[PDB]
Amino acid sequence: QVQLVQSGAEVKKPGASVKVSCKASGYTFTDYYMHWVRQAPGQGLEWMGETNPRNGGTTYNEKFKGKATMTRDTSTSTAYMELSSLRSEDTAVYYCTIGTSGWDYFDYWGQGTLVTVSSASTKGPSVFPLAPSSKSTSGGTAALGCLVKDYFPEPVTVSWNSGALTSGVHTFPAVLQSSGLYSLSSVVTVPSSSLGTQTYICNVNHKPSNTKVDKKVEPKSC
Amino acid sequence: DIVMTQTPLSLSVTPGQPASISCRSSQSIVHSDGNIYLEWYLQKPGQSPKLLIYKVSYRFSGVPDRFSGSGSGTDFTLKISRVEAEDVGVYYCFQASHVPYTFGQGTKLEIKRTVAAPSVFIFPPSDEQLKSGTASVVCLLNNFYPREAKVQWKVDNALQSGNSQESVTEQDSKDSTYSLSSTLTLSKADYEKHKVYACEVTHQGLSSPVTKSFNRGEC
Ligand SMILES: Cn1c(CNc2ccc(C(=N)N)cc2)nc2cc(C(=O)N(CCC(=O)O)c3ccccn3)ccc21
Repeated sequence: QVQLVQSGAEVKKPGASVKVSCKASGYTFTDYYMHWVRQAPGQGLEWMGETNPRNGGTTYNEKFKGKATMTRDTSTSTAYMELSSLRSEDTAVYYCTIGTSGWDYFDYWGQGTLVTVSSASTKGPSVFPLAPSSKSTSGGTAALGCLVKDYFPEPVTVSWNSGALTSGVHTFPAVLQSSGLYSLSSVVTVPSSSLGTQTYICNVNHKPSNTKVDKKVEPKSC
Repeated sequence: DIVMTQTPLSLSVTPGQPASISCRSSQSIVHSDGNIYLEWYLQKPGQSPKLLIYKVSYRFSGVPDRFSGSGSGTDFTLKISRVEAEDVGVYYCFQASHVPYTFGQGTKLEIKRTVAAPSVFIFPPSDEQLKSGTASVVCLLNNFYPREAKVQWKVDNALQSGNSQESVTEQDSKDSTYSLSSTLTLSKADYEKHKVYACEVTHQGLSSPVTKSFNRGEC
């Protein structure tokens, strides 16, 4: 039952600080060192450092000394990584990871936290239905979805029926609009036969604006 | 710092065929304890990396029999005996023999499956978005192969330019296909200037282009 659950996506202005967390469960927290890994487009995956949970002892990758500060709270089984003097270049996905077999491997990883550094205004998304109609059928199959428009920054996550519907779901990578806002669609194919008995709800989450939107996609009579 | 160099940058393999990726360390990677901590990870888009191989040749619990690792000195290799659809993603080698621990730049494995024509779907703007003063029309191309596809917007039979955006998915881990959305965005005023909204799709899988269309407002 080993799990590493990281804090949500964040958007910060340049010069500010951010403290990302990693809640560990299903094992004795003090048994394994906690590691932090950065994934930025271009620089790729980089190991940032390791924290000894017993004493809080830290070994940093020299590149991240001063920029990153690693700490832990053994009582809450939580590891923290604080980034200071944020700049545009600090925009990346940060992962926490452990190895449960000495120093042989990283077998468990957190889901990652996207930290975006920007002076632009945070904007929650507008969520529109992509209703199934005679125009969105393909021999017994109906396509439907949600259009998630005009948000900033990334990421938005989309689930269907509170995570109960995952088969045939395609949540497209976001596009950058000329306005500087993002847009994406999440679609799903289902049987056209049961549009009258099944309910399809997309759950759009936009953690940087603290927004959660549930949109029921109703079949269209066209 | 140890530099890990991967070759090739990209690989496209037919299911059932072998795959081989190389990893070169800038210097030797023997830990103070005498072991070589060389690992291989597979990362799928939007997911965390998943452990495959550790200490050069040891396969991790639950990892399929088809994966194997080999090497010594400064040259290491990951091998997949028979590639499967679930193997898509980016493979990274990693050394944890010398601080700072370092990753390779990644090798992208793409699956060379059979041709699959897209299923085409079209969505007029919602009544809620129209009320706001904007109209987005979405054309969906679902579960096709190869990735190359041409989508053209036609408004009252006139070819459109400069008002659409498209996004393509990653290759699916189960069926090795792609999906593509093409969104045509107009102000409510511009959308009301024309009646027929069409998206024309060209793909290797189709004998002739497929057009999906609708008449605005008329439902
Ligand atoms: C540097 N370091 C790491 C880094 N982890 C790591 C994981 C994976 C990888 C990798 N991906 N190759 C690379 C590095 N793990 C360590 C475990 C010990 C250790 O022996 N114990 C057990 C002590 C007892 O109970 O006797 C221990 C456990 C918790 C706190 C303190 N000490 C000492 C030193 C260690």
